[PDB]
Amino acid sequence: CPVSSYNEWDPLEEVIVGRAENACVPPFTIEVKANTYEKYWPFYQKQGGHYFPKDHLKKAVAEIEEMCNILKTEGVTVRRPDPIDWSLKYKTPDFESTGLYSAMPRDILIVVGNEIIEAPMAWRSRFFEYRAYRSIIKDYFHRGAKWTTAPKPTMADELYNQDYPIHSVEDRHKLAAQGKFVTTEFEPCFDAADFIRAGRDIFAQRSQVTNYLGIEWMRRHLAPDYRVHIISFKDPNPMHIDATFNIIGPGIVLSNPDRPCHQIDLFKKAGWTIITPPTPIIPDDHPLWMSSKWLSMNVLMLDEKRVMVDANEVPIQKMFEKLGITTIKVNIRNANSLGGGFHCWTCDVRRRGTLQSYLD
Amino acid sequence: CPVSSYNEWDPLEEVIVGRAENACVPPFTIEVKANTYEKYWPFYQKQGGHYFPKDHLKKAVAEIEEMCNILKTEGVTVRRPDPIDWSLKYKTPDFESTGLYSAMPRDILIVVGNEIIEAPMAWRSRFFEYRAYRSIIKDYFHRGAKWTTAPKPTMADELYNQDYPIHSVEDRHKLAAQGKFVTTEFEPCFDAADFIRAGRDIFAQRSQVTNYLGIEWMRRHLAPDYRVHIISFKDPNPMHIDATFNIIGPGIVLSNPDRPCHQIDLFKKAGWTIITPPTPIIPDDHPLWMSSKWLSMNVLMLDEKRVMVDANEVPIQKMFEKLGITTIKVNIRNANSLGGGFHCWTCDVRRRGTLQSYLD
Ligand SMILES: NCCC[C@H](N)C(=O)O
Ligand SMILES: NCCC[C@H](N)C(=O)O
Repeated sequence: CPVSSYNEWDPLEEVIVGRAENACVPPFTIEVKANTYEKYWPFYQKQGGHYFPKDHLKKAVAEIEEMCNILKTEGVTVRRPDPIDWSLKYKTPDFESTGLYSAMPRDILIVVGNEIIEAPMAWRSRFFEYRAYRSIIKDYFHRGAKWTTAPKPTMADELYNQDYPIHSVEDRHKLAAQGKFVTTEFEPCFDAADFIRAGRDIFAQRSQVTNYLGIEWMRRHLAPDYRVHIISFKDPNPMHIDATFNIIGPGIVLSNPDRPCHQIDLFKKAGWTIITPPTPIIPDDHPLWMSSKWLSMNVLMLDEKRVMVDANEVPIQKMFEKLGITTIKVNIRNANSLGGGFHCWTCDVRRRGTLQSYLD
Repeated sequence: CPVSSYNEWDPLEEVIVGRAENACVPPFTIEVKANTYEKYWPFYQKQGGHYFPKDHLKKAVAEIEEMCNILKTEGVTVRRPDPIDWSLKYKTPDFESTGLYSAMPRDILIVVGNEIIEAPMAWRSRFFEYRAYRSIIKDYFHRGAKWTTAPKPTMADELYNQDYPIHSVEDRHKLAAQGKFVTTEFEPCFDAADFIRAGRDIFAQRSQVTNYLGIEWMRRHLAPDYRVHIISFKDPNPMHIDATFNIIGPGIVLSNPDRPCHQIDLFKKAGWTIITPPTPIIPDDHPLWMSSKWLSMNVLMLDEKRVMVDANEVPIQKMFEKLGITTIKVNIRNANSLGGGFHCWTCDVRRRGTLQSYLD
């Protein structure tokens, strides 16, 4: 029973850590543009289809190897996806594209109990991302784990709102209020990272890459054992929930101050502790091609009292320290450029613990 | 609850009927050759990648339209997959290929209860076959049905036994005895048609296209409600179980005389009636590019006492008649060339009845 994880904090025993090797800038299509800050449009317009700066990828490779060494020191078993050239151009009857990377296991795999679920994805450059993880998954399957792949979309034009006000407009907030984004409700789609686990309750967010059909598929597939709840936040470009509402312990959650939750009272009434982390201190001159500066709260909990946190983000380190949580500081400044922090770069396969309810 | 079918005989209410339109001869790769009679090798060697003879496809289209008219007359609701050009060449990071058709819903979709399952397939030319059925499936999903897609294989060389004694050898029987075929155990794969339902018990056959990993995935995915049993027969080229062991009623099964079951005693001890149909009378000059002459026993039961059977196969018609089963004769002689009879050309979506056990 190699696979067994019901939440984000029980004592970690096995984890899959991503790879930065051969990452490629995704073609600048509608869904990618919806996620990109105006500042990087030229980079994407010129680099689409080529490898991310190799000098930079080399630094990220180094940081993640060290992170892996630390995990092993901390008693965690580490597995890595297979190396793959993401520049290969593929063609389905609906579209053609080059790949992205297998840097973020959290984006595609989610473990609910003894079951590993491969998300369908919503980006065309991530259609074949599951190929890097099949060697690991088949091993767990041979060893008794359940394996599920949610329905893979066609990703035909109908899935994308071709006339989304990407170009800048902020009334994206308005559509966002209407539960309307760059992805339509044409067919199910989602990134596993829009779901965050708390035992019998999983919280999901309708985002640029996760539609209501995708959430309904998960809800229906996991009921009656698990309840999937939908929550929303003040965010004009949501993609993944772990740099917005990161659950760090039974009844403790880190809530991004810039992205308040519309349903925060559900949690206050449950007697949950909502901690708002201090601001990130990452330099504005450092490239973050795929995300915001909020990767600082994208921590990974080794256990309730041990958190893997960025070495450079001292303010948040002190925050955990005043709470009695031992900080294990690792530097992943360059890996951050690919789009994620510790929680994004990993997928907890096995955590010592049982299925419980924390919402009462 | 549009979807609800636990077996092959309860009163039929809704069915998906395949399309012959734009069917293409599949590229002559190892797995295709393993299924092709020496007699048609030249046809495949010359026609690979092109449409099957259009004059012939036109006759099949006619026969299936009539079959659909009859089903509507018999009170059955008919749904059809979307028309698609199967000649489009696609490319995954593992291989490149042209498609086949969406003529056989039974090959790719199987209904277990309120859940529709899309098989992964094992042939490269059938990788994207699910695209023709997504419009129908999403409708059922919106209407409350469960939807599952088994893990889609990579279909890389490792899945095929490159040195299979296809060329003719018959010791295929020997490997067949060893549970060894053209598909390895590299990753899960299967055609839904290798499974045949009897309520709480589903029987599966390890075949050229269905491996043990594929069967184990199904067994594990459906337990504990359903028990998936593996059975074998004397067959040097198994692909699909419905022209070998077609279950026609609670405890009644048609067993192909040329393909005896190694576990027939399991059924005799259960008090099941094993009927061996008389030989097919289809002319040897008629082309059957994808199967044997045994399509005659590939009947579809409208209910326990009503069977849709081929108009030309009088011997088997008399057989059902002596058993008190009303024969609804339809001619599908040209549709047979594509590879299947009534059971292959349909997928029972809803049958009036409940989940029961028939093995005691
Ligand atoms: N993998 C998590 C990324 C979180 C979010 N897209 C952000 O920019 O904060
Ligand atoms: N779709 C059922 C085909 C059955 C088998 N391959 C045969 O040739 O009899």
